[PDB]
Amino acid sequence: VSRYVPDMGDLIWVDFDPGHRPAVVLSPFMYNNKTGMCLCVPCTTQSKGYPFEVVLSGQERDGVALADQVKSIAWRARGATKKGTVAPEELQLIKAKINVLIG
Amino acid sequence: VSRYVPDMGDLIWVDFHRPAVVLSPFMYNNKTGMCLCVPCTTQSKGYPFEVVLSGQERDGVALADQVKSIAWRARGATKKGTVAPEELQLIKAKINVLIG
Amino acid sequence: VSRYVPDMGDLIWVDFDPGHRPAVVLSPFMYNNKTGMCLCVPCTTQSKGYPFEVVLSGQERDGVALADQVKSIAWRARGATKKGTVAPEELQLIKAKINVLIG
Amino acid sequence: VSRYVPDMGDLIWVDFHRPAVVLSPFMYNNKTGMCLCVPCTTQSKGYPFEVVLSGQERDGVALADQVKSIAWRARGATKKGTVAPEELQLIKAKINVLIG
Amino acid sequence: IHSSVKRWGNSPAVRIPATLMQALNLNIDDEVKIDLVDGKLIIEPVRKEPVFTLAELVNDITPENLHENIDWGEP
Amino acid sequence: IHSSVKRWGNSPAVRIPATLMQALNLNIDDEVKIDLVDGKLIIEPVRKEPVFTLAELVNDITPENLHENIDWGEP
Repeated sequence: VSRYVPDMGDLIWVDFDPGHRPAVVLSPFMYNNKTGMCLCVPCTTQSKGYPFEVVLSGQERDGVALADQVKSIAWRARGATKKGTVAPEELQLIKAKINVLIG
Repeated sequence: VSRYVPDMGDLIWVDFHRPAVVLSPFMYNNKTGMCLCVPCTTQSKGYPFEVVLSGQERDGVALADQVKSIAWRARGATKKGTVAPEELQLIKAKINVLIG
Repeated sequence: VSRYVPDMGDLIWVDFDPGHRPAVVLSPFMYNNKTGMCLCVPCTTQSKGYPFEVVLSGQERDGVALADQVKSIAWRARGATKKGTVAPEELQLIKAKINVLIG
Repeated sequence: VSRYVPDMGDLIWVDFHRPAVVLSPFMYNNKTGMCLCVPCTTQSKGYPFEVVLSGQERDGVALADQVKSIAWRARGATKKGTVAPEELQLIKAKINVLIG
Repeated sequence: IHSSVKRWGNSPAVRIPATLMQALNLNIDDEVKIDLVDGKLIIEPVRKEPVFTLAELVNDITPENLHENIDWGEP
Repeated sequence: IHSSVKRWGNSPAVRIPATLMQALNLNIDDEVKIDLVDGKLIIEPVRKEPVFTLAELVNDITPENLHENIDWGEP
């Protein structure tokens, strides 16, 4: 059976009943694959210029990652789908902003 | 009115038993009404991300990989203890290896 | 307009009226792209154990490249299609056998 | 019967005007009835793969990148001249840069 | 260790086993530097990254740009 | 020169501009060696390749295994 396992930097659609939230994956494949969990930050088209926002370019829709809302999600149980990947520079900005809070 | 505002290192119970260790700085927690934390559990199982919290009768192990942001101001939070900076550093170091 | 331009090592179908011959590309992208020509060797399912044959593995069909039949083809004028790529080791064997004849 | 068998470096005319310089060794040409060659043309145009063939009245430039295998024995071939090893090396070196 | 250069989309690229990537502290989506010397293509991690302070980010938070906590829902 | 490590199919891989690949004499489908030292992933071309002689190949040609010239047709 072929199944998607997320990589660091992947932009995924996380499901929930109904129904999905876009998110950027922060943890590596090995951890994600072994545990069925992954750390990520949610995305939203509702940009407000909040300082923890990181603009994501060249995606289907214009949007931003909310770096301060780091979340451990059960991607395997919920059933995630890959939508794309963020640029290395965008992932560095997300990680640099998270570092201010829990580094 | 006097109100409790979570500080980094505080062990809190959040309303909705959900014990957690606050990881983010007071300055951020106070301005946003939000905080980043990791859940606590009472039994150690040898999971690599467990960090033992000494001098903690109840829920003495933090699950470092399970970070979450919570709306503590909206939901309500109560302080139940304080975790030593040394232990908080172990939690943060594990998180850094994972994502950083 | 999007058009296929062959790379060294690509396995292509070369057209002819009607109608196509499978071939392994030997020349680089830059030359292929600039000239509309490419050097290649033909493939055949008719293996006979001839010494200039190079076995191509993991392809749709079992077959061999005839290394001694190097041919300059007008791939752009004819209208070539990509079918896959040969393994680095297989391309080295083709090139090593050609070298015996025109090296 | 005496028959012409192309040697490496021979300038030949193949039946079917198709002048070409034979690149493959006599031993191979003789055993297979085939040979690898490059076509000749009479006018130099500054194309990078052109190699000038000295002491060649007709078709004095070889187009090094346009290698082809031909069935000389089946089709028939006639010797029209010989190209110096030095010039044959220039042709082969250009081919090597391209594919080798 | 033997690998290869192949065409990935419009660009040449080289495959590396996950165990090696992991052994070198690199991750998928990491930026790298490729400075070439002598005859060996060189590839290394980047050391410089954007740096922010707690003060600069928190001071820019306002009641108007603050976001509510995302509702992740349930499976 | 800045590049990145990304996931190409099941494997991590790094993109290199064509001009650099060309500047280093490498081509698409070339084998390479990646020997790691200190802190810089190393990648270099292979020097050893299969070697045949004219005699060994031509001597193995027989009337039975000989192939006719391919008919490439016309456009």
